[PDB]
This record gives sequence, structure tokens and C-alpha cells, in this order.
Amino acid sequence: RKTYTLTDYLKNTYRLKLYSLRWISDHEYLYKQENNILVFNAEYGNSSVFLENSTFDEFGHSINDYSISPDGQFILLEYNYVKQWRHSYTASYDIYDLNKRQLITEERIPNNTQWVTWSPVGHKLAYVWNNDIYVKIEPNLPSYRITWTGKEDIIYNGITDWVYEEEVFSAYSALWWSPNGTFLAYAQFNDTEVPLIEYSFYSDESLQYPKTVRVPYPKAGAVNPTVKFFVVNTDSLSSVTNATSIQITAPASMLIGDHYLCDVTWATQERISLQWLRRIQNYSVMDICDYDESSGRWNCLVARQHIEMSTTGWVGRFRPSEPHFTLDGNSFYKIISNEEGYRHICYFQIDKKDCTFITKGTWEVIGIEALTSDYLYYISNEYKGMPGGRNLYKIQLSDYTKVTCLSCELNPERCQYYSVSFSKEAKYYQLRCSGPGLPLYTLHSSVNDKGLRVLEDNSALDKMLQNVQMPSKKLDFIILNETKFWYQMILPPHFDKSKKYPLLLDVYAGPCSQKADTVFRLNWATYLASTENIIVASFDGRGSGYQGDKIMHAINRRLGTFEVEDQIEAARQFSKMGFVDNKRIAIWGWSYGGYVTSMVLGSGSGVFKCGIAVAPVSRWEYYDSVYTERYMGLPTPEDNLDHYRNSTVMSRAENFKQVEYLLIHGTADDNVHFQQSAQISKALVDVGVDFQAMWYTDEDHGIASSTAHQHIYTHMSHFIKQCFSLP
Amino acid sequence: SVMDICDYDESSGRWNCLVARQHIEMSTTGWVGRFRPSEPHFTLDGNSFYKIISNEEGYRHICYFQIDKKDCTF
Ligand SMILES: *[C@@H]1O[C@H](CO)[C@@H](O[C@@H]2O[C@H](CO)[C@@H](O)[C@H](O)[C@H]2NC(C)=O)[C@H](O)[C@H]1NC(C)=O
Ligand SMILES: Cc1ccc(-c2c(CN)c(CC(C)C)nc(C)c2C(=O)O)cc1
Ligand SMILES: *[C@@H]1O[C@H](CO)[C@@H](O)[C@H](O)[C@H]1NC(C)=O
Ligand SMILES: *[C@@H]1O[C@H](CO)[C@@H](O)[C@H](O)[C@H]1NC(C)=O
Repeated sequence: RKTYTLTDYLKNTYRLKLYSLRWISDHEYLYKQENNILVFNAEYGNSSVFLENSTFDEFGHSINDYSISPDGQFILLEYNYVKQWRHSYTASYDIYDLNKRQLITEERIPNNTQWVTWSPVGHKLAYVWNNDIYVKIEPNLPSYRITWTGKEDIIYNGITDWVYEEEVFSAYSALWWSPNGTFLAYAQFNDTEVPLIEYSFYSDESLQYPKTVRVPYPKAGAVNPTVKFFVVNTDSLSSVTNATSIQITAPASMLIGDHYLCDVTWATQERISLQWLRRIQNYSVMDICDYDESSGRWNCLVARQHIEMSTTGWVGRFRPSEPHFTLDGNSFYKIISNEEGYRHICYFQIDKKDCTFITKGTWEVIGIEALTSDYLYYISNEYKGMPGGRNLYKIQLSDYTKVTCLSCELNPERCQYYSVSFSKEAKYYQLRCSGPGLPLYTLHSSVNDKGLRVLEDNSALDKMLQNVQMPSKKLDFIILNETKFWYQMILPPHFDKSKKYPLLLDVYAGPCSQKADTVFRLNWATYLASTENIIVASFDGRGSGYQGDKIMHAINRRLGTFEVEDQIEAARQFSKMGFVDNKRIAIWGWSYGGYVTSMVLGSGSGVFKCGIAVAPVSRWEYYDSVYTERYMGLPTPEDNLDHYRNSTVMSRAENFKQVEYLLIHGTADDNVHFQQSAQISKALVDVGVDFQAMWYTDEDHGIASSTAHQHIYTHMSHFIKQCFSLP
Repeated sequence: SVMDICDYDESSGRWNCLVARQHIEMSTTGWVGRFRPSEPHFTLDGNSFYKIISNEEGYRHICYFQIDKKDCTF
């Protein structure tokens, strides 16, 4: 008799269980059962105790996170967490002798520390504090300071600046240990001439004057951060004579000006691989560098260089692909765009440049997951030719024709979207199944591909969802101009197609995106279908990923065109299916999806009655260089300025007189600046179109505060119900 | 005085003087060169060159430069 309500979504009434584990070796792992930490085994099957909350109760502070040294002699405790950007944050840390569970009382790690990490083996500690790198050889000994040039908002040693964090590395750290822990590679960033985005921060009502936050942030075209790459030998670290870091420079063809470090990957104890991307992101280079023992130097040979370029677009999905190296270091595999657009695994000889593809066909490999001397494990969307499915494939390195799907046939109906987590030498592996059924977590022996045991099956959640009228999920395709274009639909319970349902188009449509897949979700859409009897739909048009460069590069230098068109055509196609109410079709999206929603509302197509845009881009000149330029080029008279000017939502203001528009934006959005939306509202004011608006004081791009998250979704519900005349 | 050595970039069409290949000439007793710095004579493969410069005795002599090293040899 009951439905999945807005409160159910906001108060998490029906929770998805996870089996988040972390491998400590090749035989055992950890799990948070209760909130006491337990060790687990797969070998003989048994699983004993290891830690608890009352090991660190009289501690005082609540632990945000922990981390075991590879050797298992030490545990690092993370508390005083203060979030910064999407990945960056600051924190305070304590180390215990995990053997004795007593805190290392002296030579403690400093407060406000910006990143910390163990070496891959032993118990070496590397942390960054005040933008400088430090090393602690034994947790109780004094640190050795590596760099002395760290300066706030200017020089970043071992950590990323704003744009390398969001766009290049998707991480705060710019530190990379060598496999045995002798060398610490790191990057240094210089934002000296990079302009600041400035915005107000209001804080608690106690703050009498608002604070102005100033972040180095290169918008399209602006001066970018420069970069340097170093390696230092963490064994011969003296105490009387400052550490000397050896610099590895970028190849010549990069230094001609404006480039990025986009990959760092070790090969052996004495071999590291770097990838550089020109600022025009259609040309990338990989340099392989050997440590010269009778020198203390790093040499990168010109012959060893390989080149990834693209004549039809940029290189990569969002970046050049990472290389996985065979144990000797003389060979590596990396996913690249194959001869005819599809992304597949190529086999590389270190010395010569002619690689050779080990997979082919009209599907893409998503990621290379594991490497042994025997086989190679990877994930892809081949099974049943479904771009939005994921399965685990194993390929025989001696015979490339002999491939095996390890996850495909396991639970066909329930499970079409897998991810995997291997043990430290790949003798065991966990399978995450994220849908279409209820997520299922299962442990396997890779030695004989036999399934060991069910870790978590969500039978608790399964139990209560029978008391609830839940929405169904349709995944299918439509043929446009002789091409397969995929869509998904969240359909009300008891869906009957002799009725005319109101339809909300849920859009992102960004370059290389996918909103049509086999993943089970419980979200705002679940509530709209379940309670409000609304169909929620998404569609992957030209520009979306995982279906070949043809489709993805289709909007190169041409944001705001074919991905905007195709969303409109998606609606038409859905209405043409005969179970949609033509007078009640809405469109909504967040971030890039905000931009597209707005362009669609500005397009005058007359299909959409109303729409919601949340933190949208309004014109591409306002957004950060790394992301924007990759798709647009430079906004200069001799490159792509014309299109920059042709693709703003401001220019389309007049057309919003045909729709109901809700524009929402957080005032502390470091990513997509309130500016972008301020320019939208001003344009609409200046042509005289009424619209709803909502700012969120001090919320960033996530609008992720508990109370704000609740507030916005409640607000958007009201808007859609009312637009749809729902009672 | 600073000598730059600049290569042509095929793929862009622009020229690149690598800071690594720059060579500095200077004097702490007078001006540089006889009436100006000396002209370089490159080997056929242009990876090395010869040049008249003042040696540690004040005498001008033919120094042999590689394109990637700071120090030549006389
Ligand atoms: C970061 O880059 C800036 C240039 O953008 C460097 O600043 C220059 O440094 C030199 C040498 O000290 C000065 O003579 C120049 O006047 C500086 N120019 C500017 C614009 O500030 C700075 O040295 C770099 N820092 C590091 C550690 O790489
Ligand atoms: C205008 C705009 C704003 C943000 C993004 C975005 C990006 C890129 N900054 C990335 C980094 C990529 C590596 C996925 N992640 C996410 C989740 C988002 C997003 O919030 O959608 C893309 C466009
Ligand atoms: C961190 O800061 C607090 C408060 O000022 C102080 O009492 C504590 O000793 C500091 N801890 C470290 C690791 O220096
Ligand atoms: C190391 O170099 C720094 C900065 O260049 C200097 O201030 C300091 O004297 C040196 N440190 C030690 C411990 O010798």
C-alpha cells in the first residue's frame, strides 16, 4: 500500500549495504563489522579479531580514518578532518605501535597536515605540511624536510593546486613512492601568475564582516600553473645536509610551452614513467626514465618515447591512459583508441614504437584491473553489446584468442555491472555488483575461478522493499540516423502504457558521460516514480562515452551543440512512444547537466514546459582552463572564440519566455562560480522573463550540507509537482 | 652574452630554444669577444660546435662544445 517517499530518500530509510574491504596482504583483509575492526581470511576460511573502538576510546577524538603500515607494525590515525575541495582536505594524525597499541608520544606529526602516506613496503611516512614535503623514516624519529619553497596559494610541493586536483589527478597528493620505498617521486606546482577567483563567504551569523575567499583558478584562456617533477632518494637522507632532489624535465616537444603532467607510474625500483599533455590536449608524450646508479641521476631516452595523439579530438577519456608494467619493466599495457575509434588494450615493447592490440571490436575496455605473469584481468562493456554494463574479463597472455568472462554468467538477471578488488598478488578477488539487481558482494579464488562465499547480499534491504511500491527500470536503445543511442527510464509501479505519464528528463550529457546503465540506485528519481508517478528518463547522445570515439568526439570544439540537440530529440522519441503526456515534460540537471538543461530551455523547441538548472555553466570562458580547453580550444580570434560566443546561455535569454525556469546555485561554489548563474539571471532580467531562483549561502558545487541537501530536493519537488499540477 | 640554440617543431611550426642548451659567455676583466662574441662553427649533424673564446690564461683559443654540456674543452 505504500511508496518510496521524499523523506525515505532524504532520511535514508532504505540503506544499501556495502562490503568495503581493504587488503593488507595477498591472503587477508579488513572489515568494519559492528564498528570494531576485524581481520578476515580466504585461505582456510577463518576470520579472527584485530581492533575495536575501545582500543582508541580514551583517545578522546573520534577517528575519521585509519591506515596500517604495509608491514603491520604501525597504524596512522586521522582526525580533525576539515574538507577543502573535492579531494583535498586537512587533518591531524597520530601513530600507534600497532603491536602494543600505545601512541608514539614524541616527534608527532603536525596539525593542519595536507597529505600523508606510507611507503609501499616497510613503515616509511611521507607527509605534506605548509605546502612542503617531509619524510619520517621511523615514526618516533624526527622528520627530514625535503622542500623549503612551499608558499600558500603559490607553490605546492607534493600536493596539487585547484585545477590539478579537480581535473588532472582527481587527488590532492602529488607524491609517488617507488615499489620498494627507496625513491619518493613528486610534483611541484607554481600558481604565481594565475588569477584568483574571489567570492564572499558569510560564515556563522557571528561574523560581522563577510570573508572574501581568494583561489588561484585559471578560467578558459588565462595563465596556467607551471609544473616541475622531481625524485629524491629516501635512504641516503642525511641529518646535517639538506636533501637534494633530482629533476626530471619534460621532453622538448612539451617545453615549447604550456603543458601538463597527467600521469606518473613506477615500473621498477629504478624505472618511472611520466606522461605530458600539451595545453592543446590532442598531443601527449610518455617518457620512460631510468635511475643511473653511478650518477644519482635519472635518464629518459628519446627512443623510449611513445606518442599518443588524436586527429579527431582530445587524447583519453579525460586524460591519457595509465600504463601497467610487466615485472621486468621492459613491457607495458595501456588502453588507447584503436584504429577505428574504439578503446582497447595495446601491448608495448619499451624500446620500439609499434604497439599491437590484444582486443578489438565494437565495444570498449573500461580499465585494466590486474596483471600477473600468467594472465591479464580487465573490465569492459562487451557482454550483450551493452555500453552501460560492466563485466570482468581475463585474457591469456600466451594466447590472446583465449579470453574468459569471469563475471558475465554468474548472476545474469541480477548482475550486469561489476567492479573488482584484487589481493596484493591477485590470488583472490572481490566482485562488486552494483545492479541492475540489489548490489551483491562475493569473494573468489582466481587460481581456479571458483566462487568462495557471499560477503553481503543485501537481503535485509530486499526484505523491506517488498512492503514498498518500488519503481521499475527500463534500459534500451533507439536508432537515430542508423546509430544506436541508449536510454534509461525509471517507471512508476504498476506502469500501464495506455496512460499518459508526465516525464522528467534527467540530464548530464557531458563529454564522455553515461546516464544510461545497469546500476541500481535509490535517489530523487526513485521517489518521483514511486510516489508522484513521474517517469524519469536519461539519454546518452552524441558526446557520451564508452561507445567509440565517433560518438564521443562528435562534439569536439562544439560544446552546446549536438548534446543539446540530442536531449530534445530524446524527448520527442519518448513522446512518440505514446505513454508520455506531451503537455507535461520537464528537464533538469546539475553542473554540466545544468548547462545543458538551460540551453535546452533556451532552444525554443517548445517540447519542455519547465526545467531546473543547478550550478550550471553559463558560458565556457568562465570555467577552468584544463577541462574547458580540452573540448573547446582557446577562446581567441585565431582558435575557437566564435563558438565560445555562440554557445552561451545568456544569448538565448529571449526564449525562456516560453518556459518555467528554476535556477539554483551555491554562493561558495569554488568549481562552477556563482558568477555563471549571476550572469544567467541578469540576462533574463534584461530581456524581461520571469523565473524562479534560489541561492544557497556558503554551499559549494555539491550543495552537500545535510540541511541544504534536504532543502534543495524539497524545493525542486515543489517546483516539479506544481509544474505538473500534482496534488 | 647568451647563446640560444633553437630547433624547429615539425608538428606546431614554431621554434624552441631549450633553456638546457643555452650557453653563457662572460668576462670579469672586460667586454666579451674581440669586438663582439665569436661565431660558432657547427658539425654536420649540428650536435656540437667549435668557438674561439678566452681561456683561463686570457688567451683566445678554439673551444669544443657539445650542445648539452656547460663546459667545453680547448
Ligand atoms: C614560480 O614562477 C614565477 C614566475 O611565474 C617565478 O618568479 C620569478 O622568479 C625570478 C627568480 O627569483 C624573479 O627574478 C622574477 O622576477 C620572478 N617573476 C615573477 C613574475 O614573480 C618564481 O621564481 C617561481 N617559483 C618557483 C619555486 O618555481
Ligand atoms: C561544468 C562542470 C563541472 C564539474 C564537472 C565534473 C568534473 C570535471 N571538472 C569531474 C572530474 C572528471 C575527471 C570526471 N567530476 C565531476 C563529478 C564533475 C561534475 O560535478 O559533474 C564537469 C563539468
Ligand atoms: C594540535 O593543536 C592542539 C591545539 O592548539 C594542541 O593542543 C596539540 O598538541 C597539537 N598537536 C600536535 C600534533 O602538534
Ligand atoms: C636547507 O636549506 C634551507 C633553504 O634553502 C635553509 O634555510 C637551511 O639553512 C638549510 N637547512 C639545514 C638544516 O641545513
